Amino acid sequence: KKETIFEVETANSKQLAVLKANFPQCFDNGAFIQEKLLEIIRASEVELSKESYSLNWLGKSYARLLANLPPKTLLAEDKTHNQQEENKNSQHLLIKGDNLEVLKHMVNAYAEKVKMIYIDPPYNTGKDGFVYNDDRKFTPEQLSELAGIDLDEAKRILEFTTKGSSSHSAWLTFIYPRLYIARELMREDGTIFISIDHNEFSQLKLVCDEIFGEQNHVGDLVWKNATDNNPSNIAVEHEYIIVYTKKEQLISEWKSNISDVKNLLVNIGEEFASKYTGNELQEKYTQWFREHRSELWPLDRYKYIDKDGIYTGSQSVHNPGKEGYRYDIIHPKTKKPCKQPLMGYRFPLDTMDRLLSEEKIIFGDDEKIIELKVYAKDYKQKLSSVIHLDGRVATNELKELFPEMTQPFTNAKTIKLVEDLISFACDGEGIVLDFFAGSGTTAHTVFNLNNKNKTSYQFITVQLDEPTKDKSDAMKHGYNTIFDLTKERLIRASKKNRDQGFKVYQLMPDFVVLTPEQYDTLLTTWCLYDGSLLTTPIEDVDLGGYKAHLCDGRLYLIAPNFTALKALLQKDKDFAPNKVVFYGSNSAKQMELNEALKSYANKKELDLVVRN
Amino acid sequence: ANSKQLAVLKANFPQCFDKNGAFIQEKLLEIIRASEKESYSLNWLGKSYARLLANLPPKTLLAEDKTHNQQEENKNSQHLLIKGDNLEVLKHMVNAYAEKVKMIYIDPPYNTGKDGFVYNDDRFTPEQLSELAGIDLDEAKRILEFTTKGSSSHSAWLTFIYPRLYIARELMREDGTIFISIDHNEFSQLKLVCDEIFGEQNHVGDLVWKNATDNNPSNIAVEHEYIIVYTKNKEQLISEWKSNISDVKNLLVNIGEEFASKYTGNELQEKYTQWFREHRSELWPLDRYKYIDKDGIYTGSQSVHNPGKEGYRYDIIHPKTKKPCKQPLMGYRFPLDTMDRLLSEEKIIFGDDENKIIELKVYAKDYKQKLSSVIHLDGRVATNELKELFPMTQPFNAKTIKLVEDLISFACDGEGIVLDFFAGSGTTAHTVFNLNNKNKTSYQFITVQLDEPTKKSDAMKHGYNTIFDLTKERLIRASKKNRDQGFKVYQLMPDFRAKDESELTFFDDVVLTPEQYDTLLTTWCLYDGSLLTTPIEDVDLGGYKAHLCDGRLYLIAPNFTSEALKALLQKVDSDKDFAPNKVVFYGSNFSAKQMELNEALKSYANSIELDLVVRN
Amino acid sequence: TLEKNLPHQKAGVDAVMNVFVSATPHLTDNVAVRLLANPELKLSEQQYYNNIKNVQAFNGIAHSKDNHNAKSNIIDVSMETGTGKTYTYIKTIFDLNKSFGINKFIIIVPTLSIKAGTVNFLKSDALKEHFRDDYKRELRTYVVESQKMPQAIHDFVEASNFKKYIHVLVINSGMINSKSLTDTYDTGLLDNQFNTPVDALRAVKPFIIIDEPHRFPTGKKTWENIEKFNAQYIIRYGATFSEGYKNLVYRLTAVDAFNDDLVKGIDAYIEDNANLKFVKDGKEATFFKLAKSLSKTHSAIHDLTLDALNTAVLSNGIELKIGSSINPYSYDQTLADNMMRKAVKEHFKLEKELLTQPRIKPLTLFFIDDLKTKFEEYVLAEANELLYKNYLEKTVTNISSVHGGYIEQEINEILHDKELLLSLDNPRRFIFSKWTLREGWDNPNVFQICKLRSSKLQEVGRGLRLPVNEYMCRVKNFTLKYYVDFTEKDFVDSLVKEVNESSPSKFTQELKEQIDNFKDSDAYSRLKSELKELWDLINQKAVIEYKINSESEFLSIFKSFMLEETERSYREFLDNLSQTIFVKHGTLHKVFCDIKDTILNIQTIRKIKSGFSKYLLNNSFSLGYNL
DNA sequence: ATACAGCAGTAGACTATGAT
DNA sequence: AATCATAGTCTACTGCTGTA
Ligand SMILES: Nc1ncnc2c1ncn2[C@@H]1O[C@H](COP(=O)(O)O)[C@@H](O)[C@H]1O
Ligand SMILES: [Ca+2]
Ligand SMILES: [Mn+2]
Ligand SMILES: [Mn+2]
Repeated sequence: KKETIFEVETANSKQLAVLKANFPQCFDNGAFIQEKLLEIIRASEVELSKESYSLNWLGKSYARLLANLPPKTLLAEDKTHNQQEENKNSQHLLIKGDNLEVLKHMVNAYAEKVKMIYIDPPYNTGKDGFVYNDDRKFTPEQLSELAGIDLDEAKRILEFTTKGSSSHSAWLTFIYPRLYIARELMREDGTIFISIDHNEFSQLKLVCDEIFGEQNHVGDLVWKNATDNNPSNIAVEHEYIIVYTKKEQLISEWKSNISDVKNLLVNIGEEFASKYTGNELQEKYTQWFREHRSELWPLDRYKYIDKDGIYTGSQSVHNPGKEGYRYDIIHPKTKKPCKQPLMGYRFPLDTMDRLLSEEKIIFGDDEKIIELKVYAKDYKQKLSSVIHLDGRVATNELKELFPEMTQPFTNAKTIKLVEDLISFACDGEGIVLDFFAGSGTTAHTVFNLNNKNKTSYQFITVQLDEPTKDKSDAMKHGYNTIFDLTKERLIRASKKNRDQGFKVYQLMPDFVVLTPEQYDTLLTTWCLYDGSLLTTPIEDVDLGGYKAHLCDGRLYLIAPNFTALKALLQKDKDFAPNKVVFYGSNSAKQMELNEALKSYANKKELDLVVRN
Repeated sequence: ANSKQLAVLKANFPQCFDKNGAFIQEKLLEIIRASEKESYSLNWLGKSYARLLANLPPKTLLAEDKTHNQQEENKNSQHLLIKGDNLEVLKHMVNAYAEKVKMIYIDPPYNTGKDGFVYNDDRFTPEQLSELAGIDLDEAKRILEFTTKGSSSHSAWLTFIYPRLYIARELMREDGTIFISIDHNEFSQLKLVCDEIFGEQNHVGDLVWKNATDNNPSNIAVEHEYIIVYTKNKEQLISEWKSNISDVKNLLVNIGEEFASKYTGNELQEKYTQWFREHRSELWPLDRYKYIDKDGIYTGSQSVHNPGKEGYRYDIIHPKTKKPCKQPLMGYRFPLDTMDRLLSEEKIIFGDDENKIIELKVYAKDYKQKLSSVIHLDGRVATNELKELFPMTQPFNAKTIKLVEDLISFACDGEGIVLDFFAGSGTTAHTVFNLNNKNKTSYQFITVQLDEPTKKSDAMKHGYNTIFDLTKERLIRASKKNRDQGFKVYQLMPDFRAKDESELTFFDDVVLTPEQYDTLLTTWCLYDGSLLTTPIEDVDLGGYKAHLCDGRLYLIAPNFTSEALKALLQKVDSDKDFAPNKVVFYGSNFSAKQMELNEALKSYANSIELDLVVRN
Repeated sequence: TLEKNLPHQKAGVDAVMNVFVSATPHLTDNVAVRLLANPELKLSEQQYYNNIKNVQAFNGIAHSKDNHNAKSNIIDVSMETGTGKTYTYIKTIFDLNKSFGINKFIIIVPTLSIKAGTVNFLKSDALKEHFRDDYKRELRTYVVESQKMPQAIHDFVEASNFKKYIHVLVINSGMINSKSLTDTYDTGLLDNQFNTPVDALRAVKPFIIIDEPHRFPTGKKTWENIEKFNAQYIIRYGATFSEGYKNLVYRLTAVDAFNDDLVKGIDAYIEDNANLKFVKDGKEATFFKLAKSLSKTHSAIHDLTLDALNTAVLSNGIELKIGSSINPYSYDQTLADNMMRKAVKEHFKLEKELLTQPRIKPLTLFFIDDLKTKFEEYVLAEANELLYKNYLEKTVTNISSVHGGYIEQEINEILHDKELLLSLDNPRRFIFSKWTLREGWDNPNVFQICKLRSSKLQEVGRGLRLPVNEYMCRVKNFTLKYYVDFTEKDFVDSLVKEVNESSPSKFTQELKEQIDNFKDSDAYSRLKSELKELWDLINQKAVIEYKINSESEFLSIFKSFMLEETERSYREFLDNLSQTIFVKHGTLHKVFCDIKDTILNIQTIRKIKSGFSKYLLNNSFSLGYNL
């Protein structure tokens, strides 16, 4: 009934609590009993692993503490933005501030609700300006107890965290509590996709095992995204996407259903069951194709048909850049050897004969180089682990929204990548979270999918008000932080996508009478904290004075001078509050309220809480 | 209710269960403990055991396959195939092969969970291990619990590779490189152990081999694996890897010159645009080499602009309009000083007026092929290669010869020792046969293969009782095709000259078997620092049979006479091809004669001072 | 081919070894640290004081206050240039390992050229073979290199003691002084305790060697950083001790080197006034002031221009501060052409002398600053006139013009091409090297150094070493010809004084200039029984033969000596013993089994050798076979 | 098609500082 | 005393390739 938000935590506080609460048999008056937990494991037919390995880093216990620590900030709304015609009825959210603190506020209302996560965290190249920075000021004695480590070990860690470091340990201390929280927000079937490069791929993989468990590893994608012609040993032209899940609850297969032209060509392929002989099937299809050709983009080169469906021709028979396999192919009609590719074939003779059996080879009218049949039914049939998509288009996408700026953002991801991942992993519904917004690519992709593909996704994106580099394009154009640039990108991307809009929220410092802003800050903070989504409306209640607020059957009395107490007692419908939260700084009137509400709860219950 | 409890443990403590959903007891126990040094490290139980394994000395000897090596094909061969444990085999190479290897390619067992990888070795008691490793008895008990029993964990896998990678590093030339094939199972764990053994600063890069086509329904369609690359010393490593003999480049220079000899003026380009318009699609990555003149086919390189930031701003005057040419959005990449030099060299392509950004004239003959990080090559061709060697079905997930061929060409530049200590099927060795018979190319291969028995399987049904037997045969066949290049065979032998440490008849040796005698000479020559390719010549010293190898003279046989000694001093005096500087003799077969050899090697003249060594 | 055993070298090995008589190696309680750290070699102040006094006495070194100090772990060895101080300190590393099991050493060098030369020698097969035979030990070398946690340090600290390996850290002054060694890391070394490279190296309890101690002044930064390692003992090696001594244990001077002919003699050539000072860019000439970068004339000075100004930097790397001068007649085309022509004529006079003898391949080294076609002309001419290997060598020198060839990378290339240059298969004998690369030359077959566009002992030392024959073996009295400018006239007088000043006294009048027994008599009589008849007997060679008809018979001879000399692992002892005396492992073990003694140390092995040799001479059947 | 600008680009020259 | 070293910043540039 009496609560002060936000309570001290350690590196095992919450973990050690869950164990006592769920396994009281395994705890003695005293410490843990190994044999009792081992007895419960052997019973559920679970074997004992021979595994004994770890990636230890400097700041591991520190990272473990920050994961357990409660928020040290408050939450406010940007009411100027969220009252604009386009943005008021929106289900999409853009949050300002440190992602770790934003994720910690979200736990209470969003736990086990996120369908997909996509993040582009700092790669920690030797030139992205990555350093570990905290805005925390613990004493070595505080860290020693909370950690718990010794005073000298505690001193070593704070020396490290304030240094600030660009090392693997610095990067891991930073990443660990962000993924640890994000995992709590994701549904059991929910997926996390993480962009990374050679700098932290091994470290990322191992920390995800420590956070999700290796059995929940879906796989790793290589995004072959650029060309590099600088003289080196290896010409590095790819990047990585580590994918994990919350796996026993995950769908057996991922399939993209974003192409209406594929489905059309699949339907039209089958549909032509009436015509069987050829050229008659190719007579009837060509006639149809010549008319509908332009309505088929990007599948508009699929001019042929056979018993198995519509297909196109592929020049992928030759060996690229290298000499291949030399053999002869005899033309089925001219009975002469076919024109050989300048670099020979991609595949040996034995392979070529098997494709010629399955009639997967296209010949010219003459003995013209052969081609391969590529069917429309097959078009985006799988999520290959190697993605060939030139990330230069990010510049095109951004130059379109910001024609005034030469280079708006340093190294931005393409919509085309995020678009693809969402479409295979999801089925047009759920929350899509990006707590490393940057340019705002994820959010923009959600605007695009719901607009063209008619999907029902909600985006939640987080970005830190990190200053714009002095003298840069953003700075020159008046963009003081990266957040001001992100916000604007989402504003311009909304105008181009039927004005779906988005709401804005921002982290606030914590804290003798209140100011009005401070009053709005506690209200927004309390409603999220109590388990209400930031899209749930906070109805204003006027009990004589008053001025109360109701959110999901929870009544708030922050305002001072509460008399009026009989107005709340009278409700009449639709009013039915099962919880009463009122600001503690605003005794007998308080004792009377708890006394009256107990007498009003029969029949039939309405509780009470005295907050801060 | 029991399953509900287990689900709470998995829901709140996921890292406490391994990749196979088995319980990691120690991970939950370390969480329960909140009592009072943290550092950046890949640690595993068996790290102290792996460190010991690498410092433990060889327990064996080496000998030749005399039948195989004496065959005309194998005779003076620069190529080696060694039978035995690769760790033991690498330890014998240290005195002769440190640091002499230019490239190492290895295909170790991945930890797939379907390949049958299990840690197992020959070797201790918990008392014994605790003493040698220098660790508490509980750790020596905990290690042996996994090294003696069946283990396929990351730590068991790391215990297996560590000493092998540790010894291999020693054999590497400073300018040398290691290439390691792996898949997603151990990629991060190996990369982290390579960081330990080689230093992160010596990582070259990782290659992505897209080698499969999987159409079976899944979340991610796994169609790739990796090749991790490291150097011994990043500083001594050649700054660039390029091929100057590309297939596309060679085709275009031929086509260029063919057209150049048949057509002259404006006709040369019209005739070329015709063949180019039709073939362009097959020309990657030189598909924009549209232009031609008497010096060959060329491109307009639209590579004058500055990447990412603001560049050099200055005026480049058009030769006809006499106005400044259109400037790239980011300005130039060249300073005026370099631009002026390019203009004088006539490397600049101008438009019909100043409104066109300049280009650089770049000829196809000047094309150098780089190593791109993502390689597309179907791995299933290894079955075709092997059906052609063994026309039996399925004898070995073998590597294709088309993969290592390019890596050997990049790392090495027509010369160098290529080492594979997980031979497998003999792919690397085969690749050296194919590369050498196109030259200026003379690499030498050294491959190691354990005498692990064939499973019932096709190999067993054909008379190949060990993987080594199939490997030896594959190289024989691959050598027969590829112009009888040949290779020498060597194998590990039990150490017949060993005794349990005692002191009271302790030194009372058995007469050497003609085989034992040959095992000693071979081992002694290697131990003494001579490469297995260096020849051992038979020397006659007044009837006595001696051997000369890399300046050192061996006297193993008993009954060395005063005549043999006089003939030795005579052969030093007379023979111009006889210049030894070290004399090694077998102790057991030699005191009065032993002293006589010493006095004579100091008193007598030549003018070389010969050292006299005793062995066994 | 490594020279064993040179008396002037073995004397220095023994002089450092004698300091540690009665020393005790103390192992740590920590089982983890025992495998990575060195044993603590502890011995009393009196013991250490007495050990030094006895070494000084034996070596003929004055036991003065300036030569000894019992409150200092610094031991000093003084060896002149070209006497093999590197081989000596390496052999000592193997001896401190044999006697005490010290397996971790830090070699501190002051320069990249010395670092490249020290490492080259340490990694060479000839060194490896030499030391594996004599000690059954392998040296693992960890070279600290600037990257343009250090891997060399991690690996050296982390390397296991478990027993054929000695671990050695080679580091230069620039790396000792780098912040890379003072910094804290995320990584822990030595049973995960030390996050700093210096704390990790200090914990290893090292034995430190100092090469050229005059380049590490005790009061200065470099030395203060070396002090941070809290080293067990420091052994300094060099020819210059500009800050005196701490504990002088051995002294082989420049006069001893030249006098005992351990080094080549000098033959100086002086080839025959103005000064251009840098004023403020104004340059004053005294033979008028000129402004200013373009070519410097101002005279005839060939081929020289200004590159940087603030100090003015010249085209050959000469940095001039306001007040620095340069004689413009040094850069004269005729003076050089003359020096180069003279060295060529003198080389062929030495070539036809050495290549017509086993043959010795001579080399001429020219020192340039930054005409070239003349050299060829001159060689070709002198070859066609002088028209038998040197007949075919001159024929190849006429048929081809590749008889001549030309900073850290450049020194490595010199060291790489070393075995190639000495090979009688290739015609290259003339070398053109920039003055800046001089530190990378120490080639025994260099018989002529010619300073073209230019301590005298240090510069002559680059060609002082005794040459090697066609069979890569040192010759068992040669001279190095040195070519200087008109500017250096006092050369032989100034060098002869420099050699004397650095060192009853010496030095030889000819060296540097302008160009018990009664038993032996019985044996000599046993073999024996104008150009004179006596010459034919005194020049007829024979070979010793020991007439012992059985091993059982030999066993009794070694047993008698063993019992007469009663007043004095076991496996490692017998192995070291057999290799010295030489007698069968089984027969040594058989006598020791019978004998009423009990074993086991290096002192015992050294007594059996010296003793058994004397016994063998004093007694008796033996022979001489006609060879 | 021709053409601009793409490349979480690279290698190594050059600068400050400090050693002897 | 006139170089010689080390670390770190940032000049001076790669060459094929997506999209309009
Ligand atoms: N006894 C020796 N024989 C041949 N070369 C030697 C000998 N002692 C030293 N050296 C070489 O001479 C060089 C002297 O360099 P430094 O370390 O300055 O003394 C060493 O690097 C060795 O390569
Ligand atoms: Ca990239
Ligand atoms: Mn897997
Ligand atoms: Mn380590």
